[PDB]
Amino acid sequence: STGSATTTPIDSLDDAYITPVQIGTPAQTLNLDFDTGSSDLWVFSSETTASEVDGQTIYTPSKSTTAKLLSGATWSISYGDGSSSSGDVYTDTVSVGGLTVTGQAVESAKKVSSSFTEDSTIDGLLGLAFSTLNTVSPTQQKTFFDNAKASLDSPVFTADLGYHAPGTYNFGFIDTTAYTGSITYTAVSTKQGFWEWTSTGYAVGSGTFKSTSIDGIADTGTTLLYLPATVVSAYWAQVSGAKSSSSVGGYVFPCSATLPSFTFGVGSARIVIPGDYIDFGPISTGSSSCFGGIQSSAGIGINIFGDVALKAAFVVFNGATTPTLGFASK
Repeated sequence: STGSATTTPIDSLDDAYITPVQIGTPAQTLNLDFDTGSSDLWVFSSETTASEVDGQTIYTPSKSTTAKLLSGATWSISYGDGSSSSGDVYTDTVSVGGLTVTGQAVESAKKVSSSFTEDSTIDGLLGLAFSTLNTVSPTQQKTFFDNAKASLDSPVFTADLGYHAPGTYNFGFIDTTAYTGSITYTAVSTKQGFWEWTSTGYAVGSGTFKSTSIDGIADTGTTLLYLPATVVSAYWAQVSGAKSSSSVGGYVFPCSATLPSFTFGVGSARIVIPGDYIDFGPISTGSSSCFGGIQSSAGIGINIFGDVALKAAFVVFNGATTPTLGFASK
């Protein structure tokens, strides 16, 4: 089997991407944030505290003939941005772009933090990291990909995120028309439950490539590119007027400046992030100060190849017995 679904930016800045997902019988379609940095499929629901729902589409298990309470199961998650949610668990039929899993754990939110409430466009998350990070207790549950894997033509999914445009998540096949050149594959460590890999270095604009190992995660659920402070400083030093603002909480730059590209290494290959991808617009409406899309990972404790980086590539998440990551230009 295979599946193919279009993923759409939630706003004009590509702050996140939503993908339609069918849950239950008859289908209830929710727009979920596909997140390769976490491993819970959770949704706004009929059980979510009313004051914490503000425009989202909810899953109502009682209206699904295939929904079954996973008795005694609870879940609770906190994300790197300080957001959180928690609740109980059902199993139900879940389909993504034609690909169907029966008995998928669908984690029903009883509580969500303000960040989620305030984002009317995201109805929940669909985690695509390794199932070892799944928070369901007492019995850890498998991700949608893990459950689908054996049925897939090939045990892979791919992320092809658009710049200010829709893109595609595919399951079970590699669309050879979707990228240029070849796909370069690189080793993955699953020891922390992430799609963790080591970039071979970087360049800033037309500058010479610096060979240096950068360990980080491929995370579709994180907006920006978070790299070591040395790397980030070298980038913004090439932008006139750029500075790190403690009050804003990262690097900002005058919107009149031109941003250089940023290149990162995948083995001997190179992915180029165009300068425009690194512009996340005014810090506040009407401001001439713009927020940068490359920020320091210092104090996160891990480097994150988020959407800024990933949307410059066609990315293969290979869930073969020994997982790997593939990157191609497009």
